[PDB]
Amino acid sequence: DRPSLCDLPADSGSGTKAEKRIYYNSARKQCLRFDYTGQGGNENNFRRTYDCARTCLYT
Repeated sequence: DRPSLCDLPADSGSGTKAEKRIYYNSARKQCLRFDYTGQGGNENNFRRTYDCARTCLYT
């Protein structure tokens, strides 16, 4: 099975920018794009789709 961070929601955070990041959506079982503000947020936040896939889909 997958680590508990995979269950966290997408969190845009508290910062002043916008950049593309990837999160694992538990309800869809997919790694999807979100808007990250550059600060704050949670560990379900990947710069590379591949890293979300290895962490939350399957090793």
